[PDB]
Amino acid sequence: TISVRVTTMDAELEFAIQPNTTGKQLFDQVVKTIGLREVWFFGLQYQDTKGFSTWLKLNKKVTAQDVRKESPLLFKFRAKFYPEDVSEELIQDITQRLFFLQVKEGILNDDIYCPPETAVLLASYAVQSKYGDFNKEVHKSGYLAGDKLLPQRVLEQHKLNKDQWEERIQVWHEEHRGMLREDAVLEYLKIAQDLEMYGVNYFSIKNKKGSELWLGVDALGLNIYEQNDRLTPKIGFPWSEIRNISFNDKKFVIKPIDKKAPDFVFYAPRLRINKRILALCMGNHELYMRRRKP
Repeated sequence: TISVRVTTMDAELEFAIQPNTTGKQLFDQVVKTIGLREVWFFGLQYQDTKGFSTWLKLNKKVTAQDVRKESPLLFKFRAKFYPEDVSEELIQDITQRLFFLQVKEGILNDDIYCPPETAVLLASYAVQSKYGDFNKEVHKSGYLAGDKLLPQRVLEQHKLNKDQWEERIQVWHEEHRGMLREDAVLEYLKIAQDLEMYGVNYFSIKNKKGSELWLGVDALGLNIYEQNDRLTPKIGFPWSEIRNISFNDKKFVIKPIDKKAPDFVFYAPRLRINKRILALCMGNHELYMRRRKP
């Protein structure tokens, strides 16, 4: 058999399979263990040979696939597409604890811009759960010192020593008393889910006349951002307004809907991106559909 191990935002699964197993299968084996049951989001990431992080092929032999040769084998379990409205699409005490971690962890890296004011309300919630209600007896001083709760960026924008900040969080955690470590989260997401960068895979891209910038692919449609205004986009195209897309080596072709509107194409210097940009553009759009017409 094979010596494998599945990794989650919080959980560490281990496994074994004969040299046959495929993605799909494999996939399912974990999603089975973790009682998850809303899987049309998550997927499997792994370290290949070349040196990148990639998404397993459910429909192919993992062997066929070029996993970083070693042992045990190591795989990440990450939600691939995010939901348009968490509140109404997410349902398991687990599915949610599953995004939350991915999301949060991500913010704690400024991988998602987040303004100070709103930076706290989150952490105010990001703790509401971890410690449930506060305790002057349990949560004495230092209690939040062995934790991370704010994006370094925010820290350095204010002349507050670690505790000044902590001192300031305490206060809002207090206010969360009476909250079940469950809605603490939702409320946390319902908060985060509106940040600008939320659930948006990014890609750098080129036009006709050389200019460089960002492609916005996310469970809604697409967005083209200037080199710096990644927050607010400058052009957009929703999954309803696009009939087709694909690439030819380095070209990205997206067909609008009618016949009078030109043909949408841009330029990625790397292919794998296009291979992903597609993969992503698909799923997203596709997901977009069964939603509004099941």
